[PDB]
Amino acid sequence: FVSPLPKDYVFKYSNEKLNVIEACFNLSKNGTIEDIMNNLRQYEGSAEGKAFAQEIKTKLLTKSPSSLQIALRLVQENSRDHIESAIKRDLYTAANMCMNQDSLVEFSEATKHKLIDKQRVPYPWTKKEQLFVSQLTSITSPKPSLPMSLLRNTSNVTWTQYPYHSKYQLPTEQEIAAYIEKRTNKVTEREVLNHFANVIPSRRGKLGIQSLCKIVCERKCEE
Amino acid sequence: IHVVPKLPNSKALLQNGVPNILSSSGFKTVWFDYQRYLCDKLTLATAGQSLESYYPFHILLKTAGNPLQSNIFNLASSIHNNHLFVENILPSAKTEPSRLFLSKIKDSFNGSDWEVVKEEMIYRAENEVLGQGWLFLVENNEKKLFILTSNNNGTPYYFPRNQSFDLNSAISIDEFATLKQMKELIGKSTKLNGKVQDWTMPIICVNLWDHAYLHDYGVGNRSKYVKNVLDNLNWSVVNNRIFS
Amino acid sequence: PPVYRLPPLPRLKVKKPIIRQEANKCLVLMSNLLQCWSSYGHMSPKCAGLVTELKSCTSESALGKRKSNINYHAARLYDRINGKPHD
Amino acid sequence: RPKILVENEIGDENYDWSHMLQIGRPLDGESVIQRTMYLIKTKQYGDMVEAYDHARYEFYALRMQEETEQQVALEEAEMFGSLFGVSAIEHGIQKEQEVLDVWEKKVVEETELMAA
Amino acid sequence: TLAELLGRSRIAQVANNHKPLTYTGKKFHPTHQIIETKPSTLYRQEWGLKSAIPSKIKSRYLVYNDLDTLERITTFEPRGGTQWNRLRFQEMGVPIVSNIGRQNPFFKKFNTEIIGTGGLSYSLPGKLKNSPNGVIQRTVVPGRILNLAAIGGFVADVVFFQSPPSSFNSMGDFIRMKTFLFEILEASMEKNGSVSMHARLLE
Amino acid sequence: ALEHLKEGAPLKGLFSIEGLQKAWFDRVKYLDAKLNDCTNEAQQKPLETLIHENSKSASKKHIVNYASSLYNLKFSMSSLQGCIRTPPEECPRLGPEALLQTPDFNRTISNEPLTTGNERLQAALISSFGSLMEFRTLLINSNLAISGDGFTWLVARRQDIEYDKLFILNTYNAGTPFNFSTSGVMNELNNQYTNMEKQRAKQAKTKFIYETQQKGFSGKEVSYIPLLAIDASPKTWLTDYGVFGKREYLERVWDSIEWKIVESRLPQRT
Amino acid sequence: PYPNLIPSANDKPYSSQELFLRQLNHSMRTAKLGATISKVYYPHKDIFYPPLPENITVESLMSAGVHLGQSTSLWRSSTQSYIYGEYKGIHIIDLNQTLSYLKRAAKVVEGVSESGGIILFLGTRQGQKRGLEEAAKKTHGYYVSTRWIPGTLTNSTEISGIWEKQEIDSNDNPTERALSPNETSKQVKPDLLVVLNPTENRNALLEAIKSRVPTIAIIDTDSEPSLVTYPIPGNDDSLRSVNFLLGVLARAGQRGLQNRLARNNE
Ligand SMILES: [Mg+2]
Repeated sequence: FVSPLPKDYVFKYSNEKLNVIEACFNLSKNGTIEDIMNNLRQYEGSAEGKAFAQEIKTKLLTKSPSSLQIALRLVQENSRDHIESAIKRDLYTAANMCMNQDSLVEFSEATKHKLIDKQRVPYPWTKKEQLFVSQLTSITSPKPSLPMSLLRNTSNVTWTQYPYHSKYQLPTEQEIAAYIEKRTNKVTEREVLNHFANVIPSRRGKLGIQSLCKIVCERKCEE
Repeated sequence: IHVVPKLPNSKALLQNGVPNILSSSGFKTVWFDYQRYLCDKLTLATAGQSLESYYPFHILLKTAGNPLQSNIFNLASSIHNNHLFVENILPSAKTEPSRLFLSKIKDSFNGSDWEVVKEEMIYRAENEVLGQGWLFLVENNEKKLFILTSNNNGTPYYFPRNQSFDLNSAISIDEFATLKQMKELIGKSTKLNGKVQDWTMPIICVNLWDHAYLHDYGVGNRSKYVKNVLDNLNWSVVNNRIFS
Repeated sequence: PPVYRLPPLPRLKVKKPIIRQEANKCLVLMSNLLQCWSSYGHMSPKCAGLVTELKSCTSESALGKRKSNINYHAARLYDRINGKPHD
Repeated sequence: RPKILVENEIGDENYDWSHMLQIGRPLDGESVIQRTMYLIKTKQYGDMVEAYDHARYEFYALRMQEETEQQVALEEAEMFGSLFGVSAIEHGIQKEQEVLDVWEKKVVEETELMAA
Repeated sequence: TLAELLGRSRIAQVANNHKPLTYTGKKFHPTHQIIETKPSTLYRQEWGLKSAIPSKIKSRYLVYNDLDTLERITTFEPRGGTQWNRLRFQEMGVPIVSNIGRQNPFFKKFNTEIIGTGGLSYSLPGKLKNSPNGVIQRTVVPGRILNLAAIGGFVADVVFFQSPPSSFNSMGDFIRMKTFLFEILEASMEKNGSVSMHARLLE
Repeated sequence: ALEHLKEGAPLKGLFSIEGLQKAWFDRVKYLDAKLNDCTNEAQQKPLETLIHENSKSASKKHIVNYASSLYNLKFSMSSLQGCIRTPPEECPRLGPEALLQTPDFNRTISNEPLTTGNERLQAALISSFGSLMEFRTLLINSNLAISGDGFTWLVARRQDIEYDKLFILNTYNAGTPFNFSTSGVMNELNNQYTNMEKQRAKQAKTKFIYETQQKGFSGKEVSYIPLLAIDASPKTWLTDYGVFGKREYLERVWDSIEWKIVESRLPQRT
Repeated sequence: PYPNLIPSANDKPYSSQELFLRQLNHSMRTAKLGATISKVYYPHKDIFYPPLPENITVESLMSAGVHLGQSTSLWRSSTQSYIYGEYKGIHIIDLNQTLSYLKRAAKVVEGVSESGGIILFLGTRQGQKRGLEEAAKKTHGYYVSTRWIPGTLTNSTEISGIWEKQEIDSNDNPTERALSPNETSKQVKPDLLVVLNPTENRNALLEAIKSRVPTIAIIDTDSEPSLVTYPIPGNDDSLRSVNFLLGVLARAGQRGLQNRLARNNE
């Protein structure tokens, strides 16, 4: 039941913009929102890409710092760990946000400003500083004060990565890179496209897969 | 829809033009704009007709005999002739003229030199065509070559549309007799369309329209331009379009 | 106008197809001669060439020279040309 | 004016009906109608009839220009010693002639039949 | 949507009519849209219609009424003579002008009547036509006399200085065989859409 | 030669400081020099008279052609004047989109003779062409069609110097607008050819056809008094307007015609 | 090349053959010169360069003429779900539906080709033969243009008795060993019957369902869609629309064949 994309279709995220995102948002073990902002500030390359980076820095500034930091803290941990534990962690941090003991996540007021009161104008914020790592952990972790538990499924199963997503969507850059490496141990773009668009039985008739592969090749590999 | 073909080293051409004969602007005027314009006109003429599918040369050959739809013929003729001219010009895609070609020339022009032949061609160009036109060095079913001038969009291929001399001005007795003979030959053809057989092939087309020279050489100096073109042309291409 | 649709038939065919060939030349000449002899008495020389022409025609045999595929087409195209509803 | 109905890629086209003369499409009543529809959409002419008239008037000028082009091209050809073996009217006459010849022999035979 | 595409598309563009393909009455202008193929498309029997068209048809042009009928055949006739009449008229180059003192309709609820000419001529009357021999004053056209004269796909009224007996009376009702030259004076167009030409017999 | 144009400052309407020179001053020089090279005489005299003298002659052909070229250009330029529109040096050159633009000649009308007197001329034009707009369309479209070296001519049918009816004709490379000088040359050549053949019907029929084409409604021959010329050659308009701006150029020319001169040229009617 | 060409003397003009060769050379090098013609339909190009099932759109189907159903008066109401509306006294086939069914059909064609099944392309109409043969060539498959003798599958031993059978690798190499007379006489049934005019050969369809063979058909607005396993709604009368669908199917089967060959090589 799919259909091809129109002939005027252009992939919104250009190559230079993707490259600058890669440069900025990739972080080490102890990365921060502040570090990201610094990276954005000091990026150098294409003029359009620089303008984009500036724009995204501006919109980060506009948004709340504490929430962004919390999200940053969550995401690395979630990437490391398995689904159920990640869900539990998310639930715990939501609970903490709801019942802020330390008073360091101005959430309910911000929601009122936005959802209840008025759509226009951003919230001014009343808390802007670099939270400590221990504090961040406490924010996104449980305690014996309140009992917490997810509702039991029929299939009470736990896994580190999705069992059925990878087959039935467009193939990640990482998978393409792995394939290229395997091929190496000549290689060319057309051959790669054929492999992805014909050989793989789950991804034979994927819609914009060849274009994606071409974009990936443009971005990463060289002649 | 008819669109202009991608020339080899196009970006380089755009930057420079052609080393000796045509400037960056002058080359744009003759090709990157004028050729495009011609193609657009041809498309407009032949959008919904059966002619849309055919190439310019094949369109011209189809159209040649028809008195009406002469506009289509003219456009098609121009497009083909202009691209032949550009092909002749191009630096690459140093090459000398072929030995076979030289031997053929010698056979044709009473054992004269190639420089002499060039000089005769430029003289013909100067004298024959007033206003616009084309200057071909052609080869016919008799293996000898000859010089063929055309007055605006006259094709070297099909002799009834050679468009070789202007009856707007006064003409000679010999020319008139030749015309009469041609007409007779045409009448002798005996087909429903009424189209004779002809096997004339162009070897060196030159563009005597103002779209080539006028920017660089001014309103005069068309002869000089023609000479320059003759001096610096793609010889490999010429050699390729010579042997049977 | 009033259209007339037939029912489903076993086989559309004309019982006898007429070719409609031209009438014989010799017969025509004979008729002309007869007409001439009605006038001008029995055998006057006004019809001198006509009799000769008739003789020339009817020298080898009494007549000089000696089918339309319409059924094959009807038979071919009946099933198409029907307005017979689907199966 | 003959019409080719065998479609070229319907997806490939991209006509701005700001004007009539599109590239892949020829000049015809269709183009007029498309122009009328465009006018209606844009509300330059709120009324449909007025938009139609406007489109018709745009078409007419283009047609006149086309007509002039061909005639002048023919004139040019005549001037510069081009030779057309069979003109359209001459062709038509020739076509008529064969039919007439066919008729004549048949008609004579029919008259002979009638006589006898 | 699909519906929009259908409305745009080349079969929707052909305006429908159920006029007779065989009309033995008076034909003053084209009845049906002429439809051509390319040679390639003809070779594989494709005309851009509902069905394939019979391989018996070798002409590139045709006329039709129904894409498909109850008889399981497209109602068509393989002929496009009307284009040739128009082309002949163009060749003749006699510009149609309204003999009544009126403005040219192409310059400046619905009127179904024919707007000026039906589009056989968008030529304007003021031009001359030069040639090698000179400026053509009198338009020379070959035609056939019927009894009126058939002149390049149009019947035309005729006039002359003296009625020539040698050509006429030698073959009284076989005048159609011999082609005579004509000088076309002018072409008027009446309300019914008939082109009323007027010629003059040359000898 | 002309007064209204000069080398330093061209017309504000049509041409530019360099483009005008390319169109006119250089061309004229080229032609005159060529004419001098051909003929030992340096006396200009009239051009028309020279053409009449040397017409119907293959030996004296080139000179005639050069005279025609010179005369036609001069005739074109005499008609022209200044304009309201901006110079092409300021404006941008038209691209491939110019081809697809609908012309406004059918609907719009501008710069008529009536606005600067010239009433009788306008009436004559109307009589000839039905209307002013119709005339304009006939003129401009014809000029566009020429596509090459040529000239569009508004003319008057000479039968005091009386005239019958106004007309318009195109003429190419170095063709004269006067019919009488070249009328029946082809027929004469045909006759000569027939004589030569005899020395060594269909031909008679062709001759008869030629004769009837040539001869008018009454008089032995016909001639045309030119009132307006408009050049069609790339030489003029390629410099300013580029390839695609021929129509624009023609429009500009039309806007900037001095109709008083045309009216003066127009003789009395019968 | 051209070993028997007797070339004319240098003093003499070109011979007829020599002239023809010169013309051919000109055509190859410099005839298709002046311009290039983008966006135009060549009939042959649909047979030799059909698009993949993915890249087909509704617009392409409409251009092909697949949307044009039989007629308003020749309506099998069994086919009601497939039809979009009526226009010009003709039912018009819903083309999104057509697309989805075509894709489904294309996938099954690919699958049987991959498995190494015998695909059989049946097309009794006049112009269909050449394109049918091309499709059959594309996948290592079979076709029928000259009429289907009733009982090729049901009564196989009588009809298809005296024709040569073969052996085949995991690749498509003849591996020419002698087939035993017992080994030869067994029926060789198709694993996909694909018809271009199911309304004209009901019989073939009936034997397929008796003989237990899945079948694909271009169901027009007068055809029974229940008579086949995988109906593609569309215009079976026009030659070019059929070719387009058929060519697509061939391409799908070709792909599957290529994949099978690749996995054999592996
Ligand atoms: Mg059917």
